[PDB]
Amino acid sequence: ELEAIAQKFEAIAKKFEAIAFKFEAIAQK
Amino acid sequence: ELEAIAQKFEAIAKKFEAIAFKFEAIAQK
Amino acid sequence: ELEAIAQKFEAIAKKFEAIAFKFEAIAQK
Amino acid sequence: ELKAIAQEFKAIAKEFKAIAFEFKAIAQK
Amino acid sequence: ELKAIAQEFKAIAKEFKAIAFEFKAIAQK
Amino acid sequence: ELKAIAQEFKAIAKEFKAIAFEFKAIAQK
Repeated sequence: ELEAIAQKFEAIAKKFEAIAFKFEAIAQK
Repeated sequence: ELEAIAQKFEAIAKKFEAIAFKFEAIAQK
Repeated sequence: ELEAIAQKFEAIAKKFEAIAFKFEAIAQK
Repeated sequence: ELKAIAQEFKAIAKEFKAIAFEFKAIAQK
Repeated sequence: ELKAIAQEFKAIAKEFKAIAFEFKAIAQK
Repeated sequence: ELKAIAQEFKAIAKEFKAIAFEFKAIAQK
């Protein structure tokens, strides 16, 4: 379960990075 | 503690869903 | 590891609060 | 971009629910 | 919507602090 | 503000990766 919890936290990390790039795109205009 | 940690992660999930719907509302305009 | 996990969750909490204040600034206009 | 950000937050919410599930399984030993 | 999104992130930050608290309690056995 | 929000989400993503790392270390006993 602990390894599955780590895997999903890394997937969550990737998604927040994806969100970041979206905000950069809006900031660009 | 583990059950309390799961409960709060589910509450966090609900809040991110609430945020999502807000962004959809801004996207609608 | 558990204390390090708590520390980082508190650091994450601070960052979401920082994000919040940024959205308030955009909302102000 | 805004709608895409909304979709990511929904997917983030789902990862946290799955995380909560794992912690529950750990609560059952 | 923007201010409401800010409020949710604040509430999210608080859930993570409470999560950190639980992990600390687990660190004390 | 938008770019700054993007930066915070990137830093948030990194905290979650470090959290995942800690859980992995707990998986090794």
